[PDB]
Amino acid sequence: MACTIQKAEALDGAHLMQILWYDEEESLYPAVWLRDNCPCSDCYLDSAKARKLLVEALDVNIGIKGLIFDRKKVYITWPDEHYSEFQADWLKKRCFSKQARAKLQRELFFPECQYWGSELQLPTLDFEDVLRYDEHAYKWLSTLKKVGIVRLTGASDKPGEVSKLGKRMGFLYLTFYGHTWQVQDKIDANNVAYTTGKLSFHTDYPALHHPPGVQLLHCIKQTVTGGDSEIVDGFNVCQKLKKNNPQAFQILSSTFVDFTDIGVDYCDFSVQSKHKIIELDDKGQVVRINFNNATRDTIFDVPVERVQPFYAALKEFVDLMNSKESKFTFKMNPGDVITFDNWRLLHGRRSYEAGTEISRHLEGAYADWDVVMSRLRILRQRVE
Amino acid sequence: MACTIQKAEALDGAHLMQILWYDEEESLYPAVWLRDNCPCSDCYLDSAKARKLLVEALDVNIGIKGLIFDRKKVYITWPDEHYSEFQADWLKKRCFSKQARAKLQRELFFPECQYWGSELQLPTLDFEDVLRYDEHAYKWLSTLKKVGIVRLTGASDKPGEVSKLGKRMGFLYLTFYGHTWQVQDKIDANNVAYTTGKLSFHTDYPALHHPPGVQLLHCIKQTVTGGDSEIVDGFNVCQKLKKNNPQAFQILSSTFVDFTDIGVDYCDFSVQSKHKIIELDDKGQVVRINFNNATRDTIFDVPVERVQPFYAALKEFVDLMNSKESKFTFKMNPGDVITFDNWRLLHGRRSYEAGTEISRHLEGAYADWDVVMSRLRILRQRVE
Ligand SMILES: C[N+](C)(CCF)CCCC(=O)O
Ligand SMILES: C[N+](C)(CCF)CCCC(=O)O
Ligand SMILES: O=C(O)CNC(=O)C(=O)O
Ligand SMILES: O=C(O)CNC(=O)C(=O)O
Ligand SMILES: NCCCCCCN
Ligand SMILES: NCCCCCCN
Ligand SMILES: [Zn+2]
Ligand SMILES: [Zn+2]
Ligand SMILES: [Zn+2]
Ligand SMILES: [Zn+2]
Repeated sequence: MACTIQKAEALDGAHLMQILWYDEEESLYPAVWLRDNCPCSDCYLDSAKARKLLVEALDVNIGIKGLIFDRKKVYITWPDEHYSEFQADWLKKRCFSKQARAKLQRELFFPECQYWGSELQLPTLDFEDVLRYDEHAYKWLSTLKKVGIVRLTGASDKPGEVSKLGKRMGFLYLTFYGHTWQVQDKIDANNVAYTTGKLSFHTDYPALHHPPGVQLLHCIKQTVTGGDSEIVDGFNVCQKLKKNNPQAFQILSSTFVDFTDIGVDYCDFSVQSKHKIIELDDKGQVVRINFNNATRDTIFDVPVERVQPFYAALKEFVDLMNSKESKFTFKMNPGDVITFDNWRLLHGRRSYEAGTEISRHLEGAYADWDVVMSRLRILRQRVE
Repeated sequence: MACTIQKAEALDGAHLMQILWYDEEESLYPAVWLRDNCPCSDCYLDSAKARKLLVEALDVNIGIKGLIFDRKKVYITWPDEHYSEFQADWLKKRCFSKQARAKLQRELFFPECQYWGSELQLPTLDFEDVLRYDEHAYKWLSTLKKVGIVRLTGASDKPGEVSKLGKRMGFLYLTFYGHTWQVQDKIDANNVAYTTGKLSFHTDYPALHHPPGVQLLHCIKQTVTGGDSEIVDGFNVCQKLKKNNPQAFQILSSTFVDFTDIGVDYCDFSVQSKHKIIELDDKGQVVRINFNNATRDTIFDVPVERVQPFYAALKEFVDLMNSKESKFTFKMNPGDVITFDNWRLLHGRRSYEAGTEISRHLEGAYADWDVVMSRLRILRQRVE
C-alpha cells in the first residue's frame, strides 16, 4: 500500500512528477532530479554505483515529455528522446518530505546520543567476542556512537591488541606518533602524556585540523600508585555551560585558539592549527570539542582586550568538567581496552609515581569517524 | 632597538604588563597570559615544548606582584610567590598588536595564493632533485601551497614513485582505495576513474568528511587516443561566481549535498558524507571545494522547492570551470608527477579508447595538508 503506485503524472509544466501511493500519501519529484538520477547504463555506472551523467549533459529547465507507470515502476521519456525507468521503492525511500528525508538521514548517520554525567553505566563488552562476532561488533560501534565510550574486557596484556580492533574497524589513523603508540614514562619525553604527571581533561590532537574521531587505549600494565582514568561528556558539559554562562559559551564557541606540536617521533614534525574549543555546526549544535591544555600554543591570535575574558571562559568550562556531577572516574586493568569518541568526550588521568622500571604502560591508536561509520553501516546490514 | 627593553611595568591594577622598547613602540601583555605561559620547569615541559600548567592552577583575575627587568628579560613575582622570567625576543614575537599577530600567522600558515586561469605557467621541478635537496623540496611545497599545483618531471615509468614523495613529505593518507592506487581501465570498475570515460572537473573524495588535501598522480603509461589532463583554480572560479551570480554562490555555499561510496577495494566500505560544495570559513572566505559529480548521492536532503535552483546553481559553476579563460589543459607523459591542492583545484581527464591491453596507467596517492605544512615549516627553517 505504501510502496505501490496508484497514479503518476507530470505537473507544473511537466517540471514535477507526482506519485500518489496506495496509502493515499502523495510524493513530489523534480524533473531535473529524475533526469540527473537516471539509472540507465549511459547515465549510471552500476559496478561503481555512481553517476556517469555529467552536469554538462543536464538541462536544468528540463520537463518530463511522456510518462507511463504500473504498480512497481514509472517509465519516462525526455524531450531529447532519452528514456528512464524508476522503481517504486527506490522513489519512496528518496521522497523529499521532511519526515522521509530525516528518517533516511538517521539511518545513514546514527545521530542519536545518550548524554551522561557521573551516573554513567560504563558500556562493557568482551574483546574476543567483538573480534569474532558481527552481533557484538555492531553493539560495540553503535554504542560507541550513541554513548561516546565502550570498554572491552578480556584482551591480552600484550602489545598488538588495538591493531586487531583497527583491522576489525578497517584501518587505523596514522599520525606523527605512529600507527600505534606507547603511553608510559619516557626520558626526554616529547609529550606530557609520556610522563607520570596528571593529565586534566583534554581531547587528543587538537594540533591537527582533523583530530582523531575515535581513540583506543589498551592497558598492558597498571600502577597502584595512581593512574586512574577520568572521562566527561563534552556535549553534556557544553549544554550546561550555555545555560549557566552564555557569554562563556559564546567566547569558547567563536574564538580561534592556536595549538602546536614540534618534535620527533614517527617522523620529524612542526604542527600548527587553529580551532574553536567548542566547535558548532551551521545550526549551532555542538559537533566537536578541540582542547588539550598541553598543546595550546603560547601564541594566541586575539586582540589584547579579549585575552582575559577568554581565560575566564576556559576556566568556567574546565570547572564544569571537574564537577562531581559530570565526571566519571575509573581505573583500567591489564586487559582492558577503552574506545571512545575523541570529538565528544574529554579524558584524563591522575598522576602516579615514577620508578626505575616501567610501572605503567598503555597502547593507543586512533581511527577516523568515517572509517568507523562505514563499518557500522555494513555491520547493521549483516545483522538485520 | 626593536627587541631591546627600555622599560617594563605593571598597569591597570597590575592586570597588564607594558613593555616600551628601544624603538619607542609599546607592547601590552595580559598578566593572566604571562602566568599561563611561564616557561619555568614547573609550568612548562621543555623536552615536549608543552604547558604542564593546568587551567585549574590559573587564577584568571591574577595581577603581577613585583617586576624588574633588564635589556633582554623581565623578572616577575606573582601573589602566590611563583616566579617567572621571560625573554625579550620571545615577548616581542608574541606581541598582541594586529600587525604582529598577522605577521606571525603568515609565517605559520603561508596563506598567500596566486590565483590563475588559462594563462597558467605550470610550475615544474625535477623529481630526483626534490628528493635529494631541501632547497628544491622547499620550492616544491611552497609552490604547491601558493599556486595549488606543481609538476615534477624525470621520475621513472614504474610504480613506487609517489611513495617516495610521501616519505619525503612524511607519510601518505591511507584511504579505502589503498595507500596508493592504480588509475587504469578495470573490469567491474568500483569507480568511474577506473574506466576510459571522461571525468569532468571534480575534487577527489568528497564522500569523506575530511577530503585529501594534496593529491599526487604519476604517469606510468599514457595513451595517444586521449587522456589529456585538465585543471581549474576553484578559488578563482568561486570568486567569479560570487560576482556573476551571487544567488548561485549563496546556494552552493549553504546547501548540504550528500555524497556516497559503497564498494570493496583496500577493504569493504559504505561511505556517506554531507558537504557544502563551496565551503566557507567564518569570515566568508572560500577554504574548500567539495564536489565530485560521480559520487554525489541520489539521496538529496533538501526541500522539494530548493532542488531545481540547486541544479541551476551547480550548472553555472560547472559552466564557469569549463570556460576557456579558467581551465588549463595539458597531457601528462610517462615520468611526470603532478602534485596539487585537492581542496582548491578541480581536475579532470578526457576520454580515451579501451583496448585488450592497458594503454594508460597512473599511480596516485594522497596526503594531509597538516602533514605537508609540517614538512614545509621544517624545510623553510633548514634553508633560511
Ligand atoms: C597520546 N599522544 C601522546 C600520542 C598520540 F598522538 C597524543 C597526546 C594528545 C596531544 O598531543 O594532543
Ligand atoms: C582516484 N580514486 C578512484 C581512488 C582514490 F581514492 C578516487 C576518485 C575520487 C572519488 O571517488 O571521489
Ligand atoms: O595515560 C592515560 O590514562 C591517558 N592518556 C592520555 O589521555 C593520553 O596519552 O593522551
Ligand atoms: O586519469 C586522470 O587523468 C585523472 N584521474 C582522476 O582525476 C581520478 O582518478 O580521480
Ligand atoms: N511495461 C512498461 C514497459 C515500457 C517500455 C517503454 C520503452 N520505450
Ligand atoms: N638579573 C636579575 C635576576 C633576578 C632573579 C630574581 C630571583 N627571585
Ligand atoms: Zn539514462
Ligand atoms: Zn589523551
Ligand atoms: Zn612557572
Ligand atoms: Zn580525480
